[PDB]
Amino acid sequence: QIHDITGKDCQDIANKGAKQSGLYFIKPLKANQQFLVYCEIDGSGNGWTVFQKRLDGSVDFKKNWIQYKEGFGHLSPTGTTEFWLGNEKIHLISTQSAIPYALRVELEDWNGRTSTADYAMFKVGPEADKYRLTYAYFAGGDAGDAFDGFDFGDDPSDKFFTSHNGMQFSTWDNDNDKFEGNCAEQDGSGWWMNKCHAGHLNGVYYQGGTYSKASTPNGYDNGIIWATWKTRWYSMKKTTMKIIPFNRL
Ligand SMILES: [Ca+2]
Repeated sequence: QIHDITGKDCQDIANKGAKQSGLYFIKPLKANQQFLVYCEIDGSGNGWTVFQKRLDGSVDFKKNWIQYKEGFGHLSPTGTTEFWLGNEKIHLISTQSAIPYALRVELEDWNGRTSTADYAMFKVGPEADKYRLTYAYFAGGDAGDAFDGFDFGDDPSDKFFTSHNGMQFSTWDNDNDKFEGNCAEQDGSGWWMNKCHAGHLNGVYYQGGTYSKASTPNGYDNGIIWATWKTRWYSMKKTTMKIIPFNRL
């Protein structure tokens, strides 16, 4: 169920001997209390700390500010459950000791195809700054750089409106996006919204992947999308968001 070795993150845990993916307790520099996390440990001593997992539609991601801050969903020793670790926890881990962390987004098709996109020096700011997302540069991966924005063809400024670097976090009850409307409320989720998104992993779980403007009453493209890999009308089967010290790349 829960393992004995502890550390500041899952890589520290892997450095002390652990070799099994599962549940562990970690306690980041500024964390006043230790908390449970799911570590993904491979055969090379890499220990990834997982903060988001989607895989079957068992959890509703339309949650409020406090819920996204504190975390929701279920942690499993087998890693077969959906959850959002919580913004406060993501902030403590990603910023401890100025350690440079890499973010890996892992996506899976309804056809079995898996792809990734890595971001170097990933950080999530404090609540005072609405848990802002920042990264140095896109490090590569076959899923493409959706965080850089995308020209959907709706408006000439599409790319400027869909990039995510520097965006604050938004929920339906705490709008901090760059839109006249409320992106989080119209989509029904919590995310680093601009106006509104090119990459959005906290969307509605559409069975089968393919969906359309007809699926929803207003025709919003509110699924689990990553524009640089699949069409905005294609919703992912599984997603994983995880972090590890940059030197482990
Ligand atoms: Ca707004």
